[PDB]
Amino acid sequence: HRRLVCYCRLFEVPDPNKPQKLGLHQREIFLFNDLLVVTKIFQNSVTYSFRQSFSLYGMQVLLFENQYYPNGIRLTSSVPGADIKVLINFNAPNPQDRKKFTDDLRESIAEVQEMEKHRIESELEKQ
Amino acid sequence: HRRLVCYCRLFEVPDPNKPQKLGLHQREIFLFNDLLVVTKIFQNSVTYSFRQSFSLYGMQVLLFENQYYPNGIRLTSSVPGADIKVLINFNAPNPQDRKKFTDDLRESIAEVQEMEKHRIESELEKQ
Repeated sequence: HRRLVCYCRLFEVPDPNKPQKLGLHQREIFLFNDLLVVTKIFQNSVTYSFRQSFSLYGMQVLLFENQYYPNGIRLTSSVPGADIKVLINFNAPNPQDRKKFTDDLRESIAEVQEMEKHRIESELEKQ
Repeated sequence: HRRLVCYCRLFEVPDPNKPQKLGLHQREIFLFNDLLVVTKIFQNSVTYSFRQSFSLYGMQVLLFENQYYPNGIRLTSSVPGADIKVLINFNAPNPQDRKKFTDDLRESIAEVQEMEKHRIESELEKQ
C-alpha cells in the first residue's frame, strides 16, 4: 500500500558550485510515503526513460543557497558503519516549493525510520 | 504549467476477452490536466523504464465489465477523418477507484478539448 505524498518539479544540479542554464535538468519528482522517484519531464509515445529511485531509509536533507542556486536541496544517505553518500542535489523554482517538499520529505523519512526500527527490533525479539 | 489530477494504480489488460493472473501488468497511472502517463510499478536504483504517454485530445472512455475483468476501462482515440484506435484497456482494483479515475479523466479530457477548440478557432481568426 503505497501513497503519493507530493508531486512537484525540481531542477537537478550535478555541481552546486558551477552555474548552469536556467531550466536545465528539469525533473518530475514523485515523493511517496516510502520512496522518492526522480525522472525526466513528460512530453504521446512509448519511450524508455531514465528513473532514479531513492530509499528514504537514512536519507538526510540539507537546505542550501548560493549565488547560482538560491533554493538548494542536498540529499545524502547516512547509515551506521558507512561513508555518507551524496545522492542528488536539486534547486527548487521558489522557496514555497522548497519548504513544502522538504517538509513532506522529512516527515516521510521519519515514517520510514520508525517502520524500519519496529521491523529491526521485531526480528531481534524472534531470536 | 502542468498539474497532477489523479495518481492511482491499474492493471493493464492486453486482451479483455482472455483471463490473466491476478496482479499482472500493474501500472502506476499519472493523470495530469493535459496528459495521461502509464508506467511500470516502482521498486533504489537508476533504471531505464518503459513509459506510455497519451494525449487527452480525442480520448474516449468506455466502462466495461465481464467475468474476467469486473472493473474495465477501455480508452480509445477518436478524431475527425481517422479510424478510431484502441489505446489501452485497464482493470481497476475496485469500482470506487474506477468511478473516481474515469471521472477525473473525462473532466480533464473536456478541459483539453476546450483549450484546443479555442486554439484552433483562434488560428483561423488570424487568417
